[PDB]
Amino acid sequence: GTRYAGKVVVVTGGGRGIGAGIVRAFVNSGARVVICDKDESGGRALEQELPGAVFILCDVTQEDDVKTLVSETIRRFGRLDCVVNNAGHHPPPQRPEETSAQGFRQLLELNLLGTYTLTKLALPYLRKSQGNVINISSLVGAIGQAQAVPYVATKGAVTAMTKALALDESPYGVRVNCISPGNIWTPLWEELAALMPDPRATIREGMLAQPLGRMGQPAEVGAAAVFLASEANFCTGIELLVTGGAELGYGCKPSG
Amino acid sequence: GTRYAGKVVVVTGGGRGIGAGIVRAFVNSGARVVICDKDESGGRALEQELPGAVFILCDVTQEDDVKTLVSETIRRFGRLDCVVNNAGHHPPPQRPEETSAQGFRQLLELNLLGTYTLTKLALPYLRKSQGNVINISSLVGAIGQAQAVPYVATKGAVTAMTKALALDESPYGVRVNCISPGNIWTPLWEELAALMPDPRATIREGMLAQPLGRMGQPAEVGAAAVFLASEANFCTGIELLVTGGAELGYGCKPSG
Amino acid sequence: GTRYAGKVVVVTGGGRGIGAGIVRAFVNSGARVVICDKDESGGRALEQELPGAVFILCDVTQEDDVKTLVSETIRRFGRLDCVVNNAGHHPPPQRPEETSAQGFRQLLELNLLGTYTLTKLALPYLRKSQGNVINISSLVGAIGQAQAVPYVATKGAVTAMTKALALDESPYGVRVNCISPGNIWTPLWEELAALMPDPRATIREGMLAQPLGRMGQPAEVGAAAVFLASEANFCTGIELLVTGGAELGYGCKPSG
Amino acid sequence: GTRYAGKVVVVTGGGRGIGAGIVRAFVNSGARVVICDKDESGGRALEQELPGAVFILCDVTQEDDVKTLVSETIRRFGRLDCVVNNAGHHPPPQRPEETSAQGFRQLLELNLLGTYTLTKLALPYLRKSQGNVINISSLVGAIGQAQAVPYVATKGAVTAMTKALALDESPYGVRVNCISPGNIWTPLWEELAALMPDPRATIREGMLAQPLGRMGQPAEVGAAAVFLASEANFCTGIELLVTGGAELGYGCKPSG
Ligand SMILES: NC(=O)c1ccc[n+]([C@@H]2O[C@H](COP(=O)([O-])OP(=O)(O)OC[C@H]3O[C@@H](n4cnc5c(N)ncnc54)[C@H](O)[C@@H]3O)[C@@H](O)[C@H]2O)c1
Ligand SMILES: NC(=O)c1ccc[n+]([C@@H]2O[C@H](COP(=O)([O-])OP(=O)(O)OC[C@H]3O[C@@H](n4cnc5c(N)ncnc54)[C@H](O)[C@@H]3O)[C@@H](O)[C@H]2O)c1
Ligand SMILES: NC(=O)c1ccc[n+]([C@@H]2O[C@H](COP(=O)([O-])OP(=O)(O)OC[C@H]3O[C@@H](n4cnc5c(N)ncnc54)[C@H](O)[C@@H]3O)[C@@H](O)[C@H]2O)c1
Ligand SMILES: NC(=O)c1ccc[n+]([C@@H]2O[C@H](COP(=O)([O-])OP(=O)(O)OC[C@H]3O[C@@H](n4cnc5c(N)ncnc54)[C@H](O)[C@@H]3O)[C@@H](O)[C@H]2O)c1
Ligand SMILES: Cc1cc(-c2cccc(C(=O)c3ccc(F)c(O)c3)n2)ccc1O
Ligand SMILES: Cc1cc(-c2cccc(C(=O)c3ccc(F)c(O)c3)n2)ccc1O
Ligand SMILES: Cc1cc(-c2cccc(C(=O)c3ccc(F)c(O)c3)n2)ccc1O
Ligand SMILES: Cc1cc(-c2cccc(C(=O)c3ccc(F)c(O)c3)n2)ccc1O
Ligand code: NA
Ligand code: NA
Ligand code: NA
Ligand code: NA
Repeated sequence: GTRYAGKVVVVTGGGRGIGAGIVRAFVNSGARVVICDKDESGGRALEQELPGAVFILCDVTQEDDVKTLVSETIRRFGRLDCVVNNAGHHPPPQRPEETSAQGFRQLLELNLLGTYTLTKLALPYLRKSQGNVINISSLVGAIGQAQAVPYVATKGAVTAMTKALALDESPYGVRVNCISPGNIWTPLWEELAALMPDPRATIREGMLAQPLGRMGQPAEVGAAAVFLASEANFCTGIELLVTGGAELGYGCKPSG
Repeated sequence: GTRYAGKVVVVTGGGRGIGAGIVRAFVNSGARVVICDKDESGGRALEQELPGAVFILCDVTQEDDVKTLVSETIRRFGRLDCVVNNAGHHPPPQRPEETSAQGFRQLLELNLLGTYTLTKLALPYLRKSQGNVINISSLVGAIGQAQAVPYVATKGAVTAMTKALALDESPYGVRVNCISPGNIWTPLWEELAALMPDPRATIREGMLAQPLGRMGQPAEVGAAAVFLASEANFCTGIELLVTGGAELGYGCKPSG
Repeated sequence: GTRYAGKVVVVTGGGRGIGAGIVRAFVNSGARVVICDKDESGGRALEQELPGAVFILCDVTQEDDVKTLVSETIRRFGRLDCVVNNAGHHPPPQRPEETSAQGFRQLLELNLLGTYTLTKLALPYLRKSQGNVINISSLVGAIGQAQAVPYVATKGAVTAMTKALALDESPYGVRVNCISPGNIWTPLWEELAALMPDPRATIREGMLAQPLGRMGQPAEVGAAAVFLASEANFCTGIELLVTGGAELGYGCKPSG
Repeated sequence: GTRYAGKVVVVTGGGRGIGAGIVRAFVNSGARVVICDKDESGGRALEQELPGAVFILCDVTQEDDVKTLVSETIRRFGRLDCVVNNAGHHPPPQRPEETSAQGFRQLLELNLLGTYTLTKLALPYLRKSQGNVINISSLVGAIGQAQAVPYVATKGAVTAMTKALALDESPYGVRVNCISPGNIWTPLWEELAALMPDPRATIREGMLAQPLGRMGQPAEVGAAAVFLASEANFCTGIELLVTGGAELGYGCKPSG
């Protein structure tokens, strides 16, 4: 591919799921990709699979891991053009009274501060390349979700942070955007469904939450990411919905 | 009541449903209310019922009716403080290929231009009173609805128009806001449900579209309207959602 | 290009400005493009310029023009995959009291019903191709604009209509999305600025309304359109903002 | 007043600014109000001033303070109907590279987790009263702000959390809403302006960010809060904008 040839991209949580779909999309567009992940299994195999992708073990909640991620990226490839903050986690459904402040803080540490930390360490290099930041948020940050108060809050923060940072970095020509996926079929979706009383039914309800009648694919998030990086030069601070239309119209969720 | 004492309010489509609930709320707040409606039956009885409400027959799609509505309001009460553009219609569910351009134009004539015309004729008097405009839009203008392309489009236009007019009239201290109700139990809802194969089931689905598990009441829209008129002095161009939370979260509406 | 090879695209108002930028983007992606415009000058030259683009004279407010546009497209190219409803107009700045209902109706005829009519005539063919609709709306439909009540209202309607139609056509795999550009430097922008007391200053204010410090280009809208057509297969009913961040943060627009 | 007579309201950060305006509004509506604040000076004087208001020293970042706030409220007044999470802080303008993860965590501790903690401890009592939660967020959570990445992120989280909790508590008839104020003239605004090179100019720019040409007042936020508590019985999960129209239209913030 030539759409993003000669560019260098870091993707966190790139070892599986949406992150791996994003990794593949950027490789297909001609970019060199650093795969960052806290687990080795998926990311290491993906490095072997994809010419132009390399794997760096890095836990985004550990600032020294992230500092080394950036320095190794520059040392090995000489520039940095795009950072995709995809690493994140959705806890199992929890009622509000079943949540804790410390569990909330830990989820904020991954979903929000890890995104914050990599972005901050990368920005000096992005400014030199007039690169861009892509945060992976969630539709539920905008519309809410049941039994997920901490998760929804972290994603509301990421989407808002994307806009604030877009304002700050616009004078330097660094664009900052986010993608808000809806139901994307990933290993995380599969794992969460398996915890449920009826996994197959939970999966069917998840497919039917979209007017398109299916869940999305990691490759479709990946294509949205490559668009924001390579072709959306007048887009900054936007929230790109990749949701199959889940937010549209009425659904199941006289005046007394 | 004293919240809006000494003020004069015009409510279109005030003879039944949401409009009548709005009429009652303003009367309860101490205002004098002109009830405008194209049908006499509901509005005339409401005038007899409510001290401080009077009924003026007026079809908002007829500019001469609307001109007389405003002039009679000033002649009889000496001022005009608030205009509530509530008159509107929801056609029966229609597939896109079952719609027509001329049916679309007629619906725009009622839901949009009738609101436009009364607002324009009222604004010279609202400027003198530092009054305000309240348009009744719909949640489906913001999130869409199935089998209602013309209706949804008219309400998208009303909500947008509310913001444009708010900008234009802010130098004169005239506020312009809208209410976007979701499912409100009114004679219109009842009539539309009766057209359906299973009316009782359509009504149950309508109640369940809200997390609160019920439809809203005209009185609840009325309270929102009295708030915008009497107490929201720093609110202009807002869309006040009165929807029971229908827009929140996933509902019924693997990656292949 | 190969991103949209073998596909057939109709672009209305394709003779200049954003429409011509969209035409060029689809030609660059390998598509055959029918340029529709009410004026011959730009579109005819563009047909001569671009192999794979042809010009069909068509006023989208004339249903017989639009019927012939679709039938000629099928007759000459054998399929139809994407319709881009770009034709539209922004009147000069007008205060609300300077507007008329009939001027409002005429603007609705172009900006809204022309989009409605082509979409309706095209949908049987889009369903056969699992094609898609792209409406060009405006950021001011979502946030309002001063001295543009009719224009803002037409664009609020287009954005809302996009969501309603997305719901209706999702069972058939036809996606329906819109692009909301902000300030894009086009012949229309230039013409409107020339009417102003100080054109150069109006143009400078227009550049500064964006955090990126410039207006957008038609080519950038074109790239967004090609993305929605060719790569956003899980996107339907979305509003893709192409605005340079104009909607972000505070600007120029103690408590007494 | 009688609008909220016999009800018991807790307002955090109630000692000055928006919180004190909210306290006064609920007292004026007939409610008994517990003023919570980490500083004694404002809240203690307000207790002496207002019959029906009492002051409880409580730092919302200290879970034992908050536990005692709730238990003392029940012990002294026998019920709890409304919690207004107003306590929060806006740091001085900081460039992204001038922020720290630990400063971010501390701001999240106040603006987000303090709101989370009081809400969680209050909900068993709100469920018994079918009471409601009102979170004070900010417009900049939705539209972003320059030099305020941590602040904007905390408010994006609060707004999103409001919707998630609304979903969770709707089965119990507990409504959860938020107010997003724009520029409100408070001691915090005054203090931040005084740090600036030109305070008077910063204040003038702040007034002009609104189409209404002024900042808002705490009393106007207070009226919005009393509406959500006492009269918005079909509103849950909404974001009530109290911004003077700052989010509307273009402002200061050719295609190259
Ligand atoms: N799957 C969906 O439906 C969905 C929807 C909306 C948003 N999202 C978001 O998309 C992102 C990816 O989700 P997914 O479904 O692909 O998840 P996933 O669990 O399948 O994969 C996430 C990857 O990130 C890695 N990761 C987790 N914590 C990490 C850390 N501390 N440091 C580095 N890597 C770490 C994991 O090891 C894994 O490889 C998340 O931010 C999630 O919130 C997912
Ligand atoms: N009912 C809902 O669930 C719902 C939801 C969202 C928005 N709305 C909007 O609320 C408004 C009122 O709806 P409703 O359900 O109360 O409807 P309704 O049919 O019960 O009452 C509407 C009233 O307006 C009058 N009216 C209609 N056309 C008129 C005209 N040309 N001139 C003057 N009066 C006219 C009718 O005679 C009637 O009295 C409409 O704008 C509607 O789109 C309704
Ligand atoms: N320029 C901007 O800043 C801007 C911003 C947001 C949205 N938009 C929208 O983008 C679209 C294009 O705007 P532009 O600035 O390129 O305008 P433009 O005036 O430069 O070009 C519009 C083209 O459409 C054609 N057209 C007009 N009426 C037509 C009709 N009845 N039938 C067929 N063709 C017709 C014109 O002849 C012209 O070739 C419009 O819908 C406009 O509202 C523009
Ligand atoms: N002023 C504005 O323009 C503005 C705009 C939007 C949102 N807001 C929000 O409104 C709220 C109030 O802002 P304000 O301008 O009135 O601020 P303020 O500084 O004038 O008053 C805030 C009050 O909260 C108290 N407080 C702070 N930390 C506390 C803690 N840990 N525990 C208990 N009380 C604590 C302070 O002592 C003070 O009395 C905040 O959440 C703020 O983010 C303000
Ligand atoms: C019944 C319920 C289900 C989930 C759930 C189940 C599987 C996967 C996910 C998930 O990872 C997800 C799904 C949609 C999103 F927009 C998103 O950001 C993440 N969630 C969560 C909460 C629930 O109350
Ligand atoms: C199955 C279906 C139902 C309706 C329907 C049925 C009864 C009443 C209404 C209605 O008057 C309404 C309902 C909600 C709104 F936000 C609104 O502005 C109006 N609508 C419409 C379309 C449908 O595809
Ligand atoms: C001072 C003022 C200016 C304009 C104006 C001037 C030049 C071009 C345009 C325009 O065509 C446009 C600009 C932005 C949009 F989002 C859009 O859909 C169209 N508008 C309009 C109104 C005004 O009160
Ligand atoms: C030049 C600049 C100014 C501020 C600033 C100055 C005074 C007060 C505030 C404030 O407390 C505030 C203002 C608006 C809000 F919507 C809000 O939630 C809080 N802010 C902040 C950042 C800046 O880059
Ligand atoms: Na490799
Ligand atoms: Na009477
Ligand atoms: Na050609
Ligand atoms: Na007292």
